[PDB]
This record gives sequence, structure tokens and C-alpha cells, in this order.
Amino acid sequence: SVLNDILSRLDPPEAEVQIDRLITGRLQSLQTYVTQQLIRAAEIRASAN
Amino acid sequence: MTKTSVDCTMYICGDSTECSNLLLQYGSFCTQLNRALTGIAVEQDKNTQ
Amino acid sequence: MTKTSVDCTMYICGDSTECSNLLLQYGSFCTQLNRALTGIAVEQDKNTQEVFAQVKQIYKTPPIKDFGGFNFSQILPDPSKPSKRSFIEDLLFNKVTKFNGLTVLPPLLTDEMIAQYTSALLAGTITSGWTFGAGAALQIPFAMQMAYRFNGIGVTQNVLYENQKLIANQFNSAIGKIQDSLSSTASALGKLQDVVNQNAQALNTLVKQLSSNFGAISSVLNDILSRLDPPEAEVQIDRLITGRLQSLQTYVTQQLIRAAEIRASANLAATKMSECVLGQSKRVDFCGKGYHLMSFPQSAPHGVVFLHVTYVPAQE
Amino acid sequence: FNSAIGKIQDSLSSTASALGKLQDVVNQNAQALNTLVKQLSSNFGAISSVLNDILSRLDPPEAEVQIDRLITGRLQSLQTYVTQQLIRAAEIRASANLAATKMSECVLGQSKRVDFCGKGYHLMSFPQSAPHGVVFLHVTYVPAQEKNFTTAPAICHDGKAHFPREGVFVSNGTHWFVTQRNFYEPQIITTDNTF
Amino acid sequence: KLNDLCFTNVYADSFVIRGDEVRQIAPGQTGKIADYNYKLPDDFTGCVI
Amino acid sequence: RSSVLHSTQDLFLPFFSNVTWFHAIHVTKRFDNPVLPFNDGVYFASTEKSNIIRGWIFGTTLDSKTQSLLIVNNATNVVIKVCEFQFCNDPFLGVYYHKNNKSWMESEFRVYSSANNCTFEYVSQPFLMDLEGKQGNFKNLREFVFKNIDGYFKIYSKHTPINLVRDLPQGFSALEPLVDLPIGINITRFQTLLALHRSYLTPGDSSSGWTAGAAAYYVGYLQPRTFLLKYNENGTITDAVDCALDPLSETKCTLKSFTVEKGIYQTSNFRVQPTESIVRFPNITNLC
Amino acid sequence: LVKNKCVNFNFNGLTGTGVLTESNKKFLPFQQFGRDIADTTDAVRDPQTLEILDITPCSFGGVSVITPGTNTSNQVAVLYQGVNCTEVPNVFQTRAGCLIGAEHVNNSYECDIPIGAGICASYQTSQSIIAYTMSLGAENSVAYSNNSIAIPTNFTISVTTEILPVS
Ligand SMILES: *[C@@H]1O[C@H](CO)[C@@H](O[C@@H]2O[C@H](CO)[C@@H](O)[C@H](O)[C@H]2NC(C)=O)[C@H](O)[C@H]1NC(C)=O
Ligand SMILES: *[C@@H]1O[C@H](CO)[C@@H](O[C@@H]2O[C@H](CO)[C@@H](O)[C@H](O)[C@H]2NC(C)=O)[C@H](O)[C@H]1NC(C)=O
Ligand SMILES: *[C@@H]1O[C@H](CO)[C@@H](O)[C@H](O)[C@H]1NC(C)=O
Ligand SMILES: *[C@@H]1O[C@H](CO)[C@@H](O)[C@H](O)[C@H]1NC(C)=O
Ligand SMILES: *[C@@H]1O[C@H](CO)[C@@H](O)[C@H](O)[C@H]1NC(C)=O
Ligand SMILES: *[C@@H]1O[C@H](CO)[C@@H](O)[C@H](O)[C@H]1NC(C)=O
Ligand SMILES: *[C@@H]1O[C@H](CO)[C@@H](O)[C@H](O)[C@H]1NC(C)=O
Repeated sequence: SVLNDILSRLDPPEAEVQIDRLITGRLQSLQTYVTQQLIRAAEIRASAN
Repeated sequence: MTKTSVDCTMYICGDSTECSNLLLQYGSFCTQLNRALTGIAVEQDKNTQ
Repeated sequence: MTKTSVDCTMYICGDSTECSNLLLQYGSFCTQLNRALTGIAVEQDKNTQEVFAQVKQIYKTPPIKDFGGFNFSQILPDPSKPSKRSFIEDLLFNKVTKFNGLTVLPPLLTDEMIAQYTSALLAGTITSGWTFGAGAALQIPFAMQMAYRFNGIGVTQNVLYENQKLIANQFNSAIGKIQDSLSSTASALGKLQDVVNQNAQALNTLVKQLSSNFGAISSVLNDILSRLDPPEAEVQIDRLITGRLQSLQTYVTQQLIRAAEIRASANLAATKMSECVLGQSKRVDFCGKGYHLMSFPQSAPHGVVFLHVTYVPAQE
Repeated sequence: FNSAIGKIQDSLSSTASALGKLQDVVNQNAQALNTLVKQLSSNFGAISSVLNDILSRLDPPEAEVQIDRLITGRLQSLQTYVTQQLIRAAEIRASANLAATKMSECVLGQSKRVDFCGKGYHLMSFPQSAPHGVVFLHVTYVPAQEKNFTTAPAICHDGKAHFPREGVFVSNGTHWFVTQRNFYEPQIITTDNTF
Repeated sequence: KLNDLCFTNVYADSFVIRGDEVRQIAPGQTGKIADYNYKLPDDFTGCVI
Repeated sequence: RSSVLHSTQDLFLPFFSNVTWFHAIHVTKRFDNPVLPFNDGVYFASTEKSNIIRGWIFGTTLDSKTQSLLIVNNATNVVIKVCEFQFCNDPFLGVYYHKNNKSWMESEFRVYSSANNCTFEYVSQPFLMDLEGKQGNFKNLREFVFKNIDGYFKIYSKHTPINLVRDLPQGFSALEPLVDLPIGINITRFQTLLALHRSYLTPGDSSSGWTAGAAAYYVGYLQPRTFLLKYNENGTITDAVDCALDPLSETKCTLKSFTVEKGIYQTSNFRVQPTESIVRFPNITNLC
Repeated sequence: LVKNKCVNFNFNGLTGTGVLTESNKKFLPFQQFGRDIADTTDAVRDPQTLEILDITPCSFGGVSVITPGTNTSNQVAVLYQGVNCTEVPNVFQTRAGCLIGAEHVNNSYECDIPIGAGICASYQTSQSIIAYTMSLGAENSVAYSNNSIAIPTNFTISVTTEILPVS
């Protein structure tokens, strides 16, 4: 689960397959958070108004 | 609500250079997330005003 | 906001048949995104009807135009000019300013038609007061209507008739300033412009996503199809397809959230139209600043601009 | 009023247009939920949708790669349902919130705002429950027949102007009277009527 | 599909090695010859004969 | 499924498709049953009153070198044979009206030479036949659909009781499948058998002695299409609506309902398709 | 080379599909391709021809089927968003799109079905779908005078129903 650890342990030809999965997964976590914030922000905006 | 800004580069790829290049392939997802978040952060100031 | 449509299939798999079959495994994703946008497309048309079509009949102004010293020529429609739009409306329109499977459906209600609805409400308000919202319009002279509106805010009738010359000049003068102000800067029309920019940027961002590799050998779908084996395409195309669906998903999700804000704004507009344009709203600061005598509605590109007449006490 | 109530009862039975909004909400929820169940059958990138079939059919080292695609796709499908649901919830909440205001403004008390409640002036409202909804019957007063009358802003009786108090002047021509705007009644001018 | 596709910057390289050595001349591989004499790129896109 | 509408994409007869009538009726000197090319899924409809029509022969080339399938109908049982059979140019089924015994026996069952090997053999469920040579309108209508996919052979059939007009009837009835076959073999062409109604009036030879009577059958191909099928409470398919037969048909498929409410719906987005293909390359003729 | 007709073209290993038309842009001798704002190929120079030709995609947009109602009739009219009506294979050309199967009429009525861009189509009676420009309401002008007022002589109490979904 650590980029430093995966990068040291594996060489670049094969590092990328492992690093790709982490990046894809993390991107998903971010999008969910960002989407969640917008819905929450919209609720707050209505409340604010 | 508390204004939160997350750097897509720092959270995902991390400090590592290799992660940055792989992230670049995905596109403007890293950038688009920042735009959404600041806008939520900007919105919170407007509400208090 | 301008209707946007994206055939999911066209954007994700492209023209090629292979892209379509691979997308078929995903099932509902392609359709739901296409369907979700349609709901937003239809909803946008619905918003205008609610905000603008609050009058059963289209009223027309009298030829003589004696309104007890109020000059409404600028707000009202000019026959000589094309599209039946008021001078104020014309200024607003001027200030504001398929690529790749993306098509912008035209609005159900045309700009000329909307200008007419606004003209009708405005025409009705001058001639009939607030009575027209409730039932068939009943004509009351403007001075009497003005006097009656003053009574609602707590100032006696005598003040209006005695000071009618003075009150009329201020109204005419006030109208001049708004016109002068609108021409000088785009700050006044900032909110309307913001909606267009946000939608435009999202659309633009979506197009840029196609260029991105998403880990495929090459961004162009045709190049992969042309230079790779049929068995080899199971793997390369799949990364492209997965990425593109995510990009589409982000755009659709973002659009719904943006649509809600506009929907909320439209509801506020409907209330304002109902409460201010027709009738007088005793609520403080709902309409204008200070006691609110009356309101007039002027169409704007993708928006409603409200001119509010309010009474503020000058000296003590 | 009694007759008016009869028509609404008659109107609801004849057509589903009145209850269309409530019906729309149920179909969308049912449809969204149905789609999610339908998604299980779709296989994003694997030999077969059934997990059991994949397990029996393929080897353990190999099976993991295949299962991941099913998991990934299903997880995305579930997320889409949840994300879609929250936005729908938002629409209902805003709509739900409006009902509370209407209930407080209209049912509990008369509301001055024009068109907040019904069309025309709003005397009162009654609340009726519906499956997953609130239906309001609004009693409103709308003027029906009007006659053009000559009018003047003020009457100057003795060199001193007299203005109507809580009324608007109207005249046949022969005589001048003061009357309320909404309904027409004629009263001979008196000290009480004008100041 | 080589006949149908068209390309730029074509390069032709010839070298002779033992059959044990055949495996080494390929993308992302580790061999004495490959890591010390001739190493193909990770993203290399050409036929090996 | 019960009381639900399901859209299934698989080979089907396109609604209102071109139907090719084949005739073997003498009415003069008319008799025809030549070979017909078979595409993916070939639909066969047979209308027979005296059961002159009895058999179907399927093969890549019928060379007795590539496996071929023969279905022969017998009163006792439907016979399915898989075998490298060697067929003549002019196969048939022969029946004679003997004066001594009023019955119809086989005269020359030389449909094939022999069988080198048989990948598969089968006998279909028992059923019975009328075996009557009397003249008349076709009192019954029989339809079978043959399609071969993924190494299996599938036959679906239903029987229509009302003779009505000679041509196939307007009323719509779904068909259940009689059988499926394990045997998997390629197929490029097919042929249909006839019952020669040989009698005393005929010359009395295999080349000129024959008076068959009335026969009629239509052969139609199947192409992949999206079909919306309505299922009733019992589970039979009462009616079907085609996805792409007209603009109205597509709308029904999208809303998944037989009755479409007044409004505007969007389906089947159209993109123009290119008429010709052009390749432009450099004038260089050098051989690298 | 084929010009102004949609075609499949492979130019120097580049594959795309669009109508090809001669374009005025001045390619400086050095550059082979071209691109638009969103980085999509827009122009190319034929190697033999050595001319610059504009590229645009041929058609797009959904086909919308307008139905009066199944009970009322079995016939529908189709509107295509993109088609100019020369491109597509009773045709009426409107801003919303190309419409087939409807005869439009000058007289205007309220919009039963909305075809977009101010044109609406509704069934009329012998029977065919008709597309026409909508009229918002009957145009009536209230008389206004300095001394004229209208006051209602009678009133009607009416009950109106509003439906909202709480949960
Ligand atoms: C479902 O099928 C059954 C037959 O299996 C139908 O029930 C029939 O009901 C009537 C009542 O008098 C009688 O004909 C028999 O009791 C039943 N059938 C027969 C064939 O005799 C039932 O109605 C079917 N449901 C449908 C068509 O919706
Ligand atoms: C006010 O309007 C009411 C309602 O239309 C009128 O009441 C009707 O009068 C007619 C004629 O006298 C009767 O035949 C009906 O039975 C009454 N009821 C209704 C509902 O029509 C009334 O006459 C009108 N004018 C007034 C009171 O001046
Ligand atoms: C009203 O405004 C118009 C336009 O500025 C002007 O022509 C007209 O003279 C103004 N005043 C009056 C009293 O008509
Ligand atoms: C009222 O106003 C005008 C004259 O100003 C006239 O055309 C109309 O007939 C009158 N209507 C009524 C109902 O008295
Ligand atoms: C005006 O009102 C009075 C009411 O007493 C009536 O006598 C008179 O006839 C009316 N004038 C008309 C109808 O001209
Ligand atoms: C498309 O319609 C327009 C109408 O203004 C016309 O000018 C143009 O020539 C048409 N396009 C064709 C024929 O390609
Ligand atoms: C109203 O109209 C009459 C027309 O005779 C006119 O005399 C009068 O001045 C007008 N009233 C005003 C301007 O207040």
C-alpha cells in the first residue's frame, strides 16, 4: 500500500502494473469524496440561503 | 462548512516522480477535482457574507 | 442552462463496431448516462415555463400610452426594432456572449417568444396592477395603482398624488441610470455569465479526455484498431473504454449537481415572479432594498433580470 | 364551495394527471433499483457473470484477475446507484421542505403571498395525505364579473381635496360613490369614508 | 497488419547470438547480454526476428 | 417469465420479410424442389394436406465427404440421421395406390447410397400421420425453424389448425422447440423431400411415371434483430413487437411498452455511413 | 480523391471518417496535419495532391419519434436534430431539426407535444400529425384610460389541488 515500498521493491517495467492499480483506486476515493462534498455543499447552500 | 482543498498530485501519486508521470496519462482528472473543491471553498465564504 | 446531449455510445466506443460490443458488456452504464442527461435537458425547458409562463393570456399595451408621467418606453417593446425586445433587454443580450458526439438541443421557447411573455407580464402590470395574477385583468389607472401600492408600505395616498410630478421624475431618472450602468460594465450580468462558463468548461474538459491515453498504447481508437491484432484489442481498448466511461460519469454527475443549483434558482425566480412582478411583497429584502412598491421582469439570455422599484426614506 | 369539492373528487378518479408527480417519484426509484439488480447479470470483462461459474471453470491463480473485474464493475454500479440516489433525495428534500412551508403558511394560516397557495387570493387550505406525498386543496377567491366605471383620484368638495379612505372612487355619472377594490358596493360619500 | 499500417523513423538492427540468447532480445527483460550489451526500450513497438 | 416484456437479441424472422414460395404441384407438368442456399438460420414453413412434403436434407456440399444431416419423416417416428450419405440429384419419397390393398407403401427408398460413418443418430418422440392421398385444400399449417449456433442444432415448431387461405395467416402464435441436437456440423445449402403419388395411370417408371398433386412451401432467412416479446400470465408469447420495422416500432422497444403515450421519445441515433473508401499514399515506387 | 461526399479515408496511416472539402487555411509549407481547438484532426494535405482539405464529421443526433398516442393512431413522425434535410435519406426544415411525416400549418395553437425551437406538433382532424409555431395565448388588450376602472361585481370560490411528494 506504500509507493515508496513498491517503487524500491520492484523495477520500472513491472512497477507500473502495480502502481497503476493504486492510482486507479485512489482516484476513485477522491472522486467519491469530491462528489460527496458537492452534495453536502448543495445542502448547506440551501440551508445558508 | 470547513473549506477543504486537496491536491490531487500529493494525495495520489505521492512524492514519487514515477507516480506523477502515470498520473499525467489519466488527464485533467487531477485538475478537475481541484476546481470543484476550491469552488466549494469559495462558496462557503459567499454564504457567510 | 443550454441543453447538452451526449450519445454515450458515440463518445465512448467511437465509430468502430468493436468499441460498441465491448461497451455492451457494461450494460446499463451507457444508457443511464444518456438517459440522465435527457432528464436534465427536459427539466431545463420546464424551468422557463414555470418562471415566465405565469400568464394565461398575452396582454397588449394601449396606443395612447398615458401613464401619469412614468416613462416606460425603455422597458417596453419597440415595434421598429426586430425581435420585439425592450431597449434594456437589447443591452443585456449584447453584453453576454456536433463537435464530437455532443449536440446542443435548442430551447423549446425561443428568445422572441420569451421576450413576449415578459412583455405581456409587464404590459399587464402597468394596465391592471396586481389583479391580473389572480383573475382576468381589471384596469386601474397607474396613479391609483401607485397610490394603492404606497398604502401597502404604510405611506398615505396623499403623498403620492401631491408628489406625483416629483415621484415620476425619479422613476424616469432611475431607469436612465440602470441603462447607463448596464452598458458600462459586465459586473451586473455576472451571474448569468458564470452559468455559461461552467457548462462550457465541463464540455470542453470532456473533449480533452479523449486525447488522454488512460494507459492504452495510443489515444486514437482507430490507430489501436488499425495496428493491433483482434485478440490484442481485448486488453488495449478496455483501458480506454474504462477511462472514458469514468470521464462521462464525472461529467454527468457534475451536470446534475449544477442542474440542481439552477433548478433551485429557477424556483426562486418563480417565487419572485409570482410574489414581486404580480402583487407586492411585504417581506423585507425579498424584492429590492427597502419597501418594495413593484417589480418588472426583463428577459436576459438564459436568465431573468428583475427591475425592482423600492421606496427608501431620504431624510429625517 | 360544496360544489367545488365535488369536482375535485370527480376529477381525481377520472385521470391520473393530478397524481402524476407522486407516481413519477415511485417509478424512478423502482427503475433505479431494478437497474441495479439487472446489473448483476452483466459481466464487465469475464467469461461469465456468475461467481460460482467462474470459480469452477477457471484456476485459482487465474480466477483472481477475472473476479476483480466483476467486483470492480459491480462496485461502480452500486456507487452510481448511491450517487444517483443522493441527488434524487436532494430533489425530494427541497420538495419536502416546500411542503412544510406550505403547510405552515397555508393550512395553519392565511398567506398574503400571491400564488404561494393556489391561484388568486387564498382564503384557506386543507391537507390530505397521499402515498408518499401531501396533497393540498386550496380554497381561493377569484373575482368573476366586472363593469367599467368612470373614476377620479380625489374629490374636491369645498376647495379642500377629499381622498377615499380604504376605497376607490367610482361613478355612474349622475352620482359619485366610494367602493372597495375587490368587490363592488356603493356608499354615499361621508366624513367617515374620506379624509 | 504491418502491410496496412504506415510508419516513420524505421530502424533496422542486425546481430547474431546463441539460441539461449534469443529470449533476452525482447522488451523488459534481464539477461547478461541484454543488461550489458543491447537493451530494448520498455515501450518499444517493433517486431523481433 | 409471466406478465412481463422482455427484449431479446437473437436470430429471428424479420417481420414482413420477403418470403419465397416454392411449388411442386403438377398443375401443367410442374414439379420443382431444387437446392437452396442456407444462411445463418433458415425458416421453413410447410403447408401440406396429403403429406406429400416429408423431408429436409442439410449439407455443406452433399458430397458424402463432409458430414450432412437428413431428417426423414415416418408415421411411426421422425427419423434424424447424421451420416456421410451419398444423395442422388433427384431424391424423393415414393407411395403407390395398389388395387389389391388400399394403402400407400414405399416404392423406392434410394435417397442415399450408404454411410461411411455416423457422427450421430437419433429417433424423435413418437407421433402419428394421416397417410391420405385424397385431394383438397391444405387443412393444416406446419412451421419449423432451423438454426445452428455454437456447435448445436436447434429446431422449433408449432402447428396451425386453421387451413384458411393457401398463404400463411395473419394471426400470430409463438412456437416451442421440439428438439436440440448435440451433433455440430457446418451447413451451406439445403433441400426438401416430396411424396410422389404414383398410380396406375402413370407410365410406370422412375423417370416419367408420377402424378404428385398439390404441394406448397416457403423458405425465409433469419437475421439478427432486437425483438420485444410480451409474455402473458400463463407464459406463452401472445404477441411480439419488432425493434426496427418502423419509427413507431423503435419507440415501443425503448419505453418497453406496447402502448406508447403521446409525447416525444428519442431512439436509435443516426450517423451517416460512408459510401466509398479511399486510400491515399505517396507516389514513391521504391522498394525499400 | 473524392470531395464533398462522406467517405472513409486513410491518409498516410491516419484513419477517420468525414466529408472532405477544400479548405482555405494557409498551411505553411512545413506542416502536414491540422487540428482544432480541442486537438482533433481538422485538415490534411494529400501526399500526391499536396493541397489542404477541411475535414468535418458527416452526421449525428438522435431520431425522435413523435406519437399522438397508441390508442389514437399507429402513425408517427420523426425529427432528426442534425439533418439539414438534404443529408437525410412532407419534409419540413426547422431550427430544431429535420422533420418527416408532418404537414405544417400557418394557424397556431397551444403546444401539445414540443418538437423544440418553438415548433410543436399535435394531432388534428383526414388525420395527420401537424407541426406549427405555437401561440402563447389569445391576444387581448385591456382598455386603459385615465378615468376608467374595473371592479368585480361577483366572486367565485374555487378549489385547486397541488401535489407534492414529501418522502
Ligand atoms: C392461465 O392458465 C389457466 C389454464 O392452465 C387458465 O385457467 C382457465 O380458467 C378457465 C375458467 O373457467 C377454464 O378454461 C379453466 O379452468 C382454465 N383453463 C382451461 C384451458 O380449461 C387461466 O385463465 C390462464 N390465465 C390467463 C390466460 O391469464
Ligand atoms: C353571482 O354568481 C353566482 C354564481 O354563478 C350567481 O348564482 C347563480 O345565479 C343563477 C341565476 O340567478 C342561479 O340560477 C344559480 O342557481 C345560482 N348559482 C350558481 C352557482 O350559478 C349569482 O346570481 C350571481 N350574481 C349575484 C349574487 O349578483
Ligand atoms: C420618454 O422616453 C422616450 C425615449 O427616451 C422619449 O422619446 C420621450 O420623449 C420621453 N418622454 C415623454 C414624455 O414622452
Ligand atoms: C370595458 O372597457 C372598454 C372601453 O374602455 C370596452 O371595450 C369594453 O367593452 C368594456 N368592458 C366591460 C365588461 O364593461
Ligand atoms: C347610478 O346609481 C344609482 C343607485 O341609486 C341609480 O339610481 C342610477 O340609475 C345609476 N345610474 C345609471 C344606471 O346610469
Ligand atoms: C443547409 O441549409 C442551409 C439553409 O440556410 C443552406 O444554405 C445550405 O446550402 C444547406 N446545405 C446543403 C445543401 O448542403
Ligand atoms: C386623461 O385624458 C383626458 C382626455 O380628455 C385628458 O384631458 C387628461 O389630461 C388626462 N389625464 C391626465 C394627463 O392626468
